[PDB]
Amino acid sequence: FIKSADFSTTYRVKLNGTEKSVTTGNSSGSAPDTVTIASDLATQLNTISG
Amino acid sequence: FTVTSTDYIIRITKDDGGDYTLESSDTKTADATSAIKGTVDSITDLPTIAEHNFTVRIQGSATTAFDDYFVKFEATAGSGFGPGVWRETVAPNIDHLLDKS
Amino acid sequence: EHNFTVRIQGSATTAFDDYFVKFEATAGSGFGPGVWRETVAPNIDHLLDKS
Repeated sequence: FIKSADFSTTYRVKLNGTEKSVTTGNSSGSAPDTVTIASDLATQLNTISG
Repeated sequence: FTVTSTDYIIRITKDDGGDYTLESSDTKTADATSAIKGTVDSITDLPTIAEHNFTVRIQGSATTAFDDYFVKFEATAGSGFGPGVWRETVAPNIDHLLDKS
Repeated sequence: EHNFTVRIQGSATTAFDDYFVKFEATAGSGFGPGVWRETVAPNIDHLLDKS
C-alpha cells in the first residue's frame, strides 16, 4: 500500500531479502503520484523469479 | 442515464431504473469527491443539502456492537430540494404496516 | 479483495486479545470497496458434525 508521495523521496521495497529502489523527482519536477510509484515498483519487482 | 448538476451536486438517474456502479477519485488524495451510492461508511460524509425522503444506508461497526441503520431526508422548506435533517429511519422496500382489521 | 483475511495484533494492555478481519466487496464479487468485519481465523476446523 502506497499512501502519499513527496518530492525527492526514494522508495525501497525488500522482498525475500532483495531490495529494489525508486527515487522520485524534486520540487522542480512533476508532482509525484502513488499510482506511478506503485507501477514502477511492480514492474521492477516482477523481474524476481518465483 | 439522466445527468443533472446544481451547486456542487451531480444528480444521476438511469432511465430504465436499473443499477450500476459509481466511484470517483481525483489525482491528489481522493477526498474532495464523494460518490454517494447505496451504502456508505459514516454519516460525516453526508452532504448538507439533499432531496427530501432520500434514503441512504450507513454501515455500522460491529466493533462497537452496533448493526447497520438508515437515515432519511426531509427538506426544511417541507418539499422539494433544500437544506434539511437526517434522522434514523426504517429500511425501504419492506413491509412495515400491521393489518388493523 | 473480498474474502481477504488479515490479522490485527491486539493490545493486552487494554485487556483485549488478538482478532481477525475479513473483507467483502460492495459489488458482491471481485475487487472493489467493502467492509472489514471481525471474523474467524482461517485454516481452523470451525464446524460441528451434525450427524
